[PDB]
Amino acid sequence: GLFGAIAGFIEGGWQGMVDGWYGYHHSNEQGSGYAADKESTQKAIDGVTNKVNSIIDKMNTQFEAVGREFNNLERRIENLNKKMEDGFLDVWTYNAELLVLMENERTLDFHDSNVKNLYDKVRLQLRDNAKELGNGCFEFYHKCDNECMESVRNGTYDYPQYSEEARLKREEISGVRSLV
Amino acid sequence: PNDAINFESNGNFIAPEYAYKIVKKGDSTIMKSELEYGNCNTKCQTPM
Ligand SMILES: *[C@@H]1O[C@H](CO)[C@@H](O[C@@H]2O[C@H](CO)[C@@H](O[C@@H]3O[C@H](CO)[C@@H](O)[C@H](O)[C@@H]3O)[C@H](O)[C@H]2NC(C)=O)[C@H](O)[C@H]1NC(C)=O
Repeated sequence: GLFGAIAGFIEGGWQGMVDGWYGYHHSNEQGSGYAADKESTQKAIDGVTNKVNSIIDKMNTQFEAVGREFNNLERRIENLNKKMEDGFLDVWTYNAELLVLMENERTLDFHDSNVKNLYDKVRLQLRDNAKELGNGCFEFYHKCDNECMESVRNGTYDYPQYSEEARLKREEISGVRSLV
Repeated sequence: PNDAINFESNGNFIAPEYAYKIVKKGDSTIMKSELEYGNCNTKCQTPM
């Protein structure tokens, strides 16, 4: 969409992810499998929920309605009465229809950042310890087990810890060693 | 209240026996449906 994640570089959603709206899949010597980022799926829901509750709270002071009755020779003030209600119900319909259509467009392009910005957090933590592969996905220079995945997932990876593991690899897939 | 109302006529006069005390005053409408009662209870009513 706007932010270019959903229906963007991350081509299509995973059906295998059921626990939540956004998450990580991994692969390593032991593991392989999905795991939703509940804490930020959770933050997203707090939003979309507030949004519904905001609209209900705007629609209790609409234009109200109770009834009135007219003589046969007052026909044209009957009309005026009718143009009125039918003016006001033309106007709250538009406001409803348009509010939904707009807040729908924003809600969809909200999810499209939720996902971009999740991708950017993983990125900023892992720097040149991992190779950004470009289809939504990173592969590591240092091997990184299930206990290290959580650390990425819960956002407390530790760059300096795997630095020389990683840069031994970078150093050699640069074939700079190939000179001896 | 405390107002008198004095009639006087020498013909063609249909007089009251009964009048009507406004006891409870509030909210309602003269709703214009053709359905008869269905023994339910709501908080929202519409002619359909
Ligand atoms: C229908 O009946 C009512 C109730 O009895 C009558 O109202 C009362 O009329 C008397 C006088 O006849 C009022 O007294 C007046 O009080 C003022 C000020 O306190 C005083 O200066 C006057 O000299 C006089 O006596 C009394 O207040 C009034 N009752 C109330 C509470 O409204 C009434 O006369 C009858 N309806 C009519 C006027 O056609």
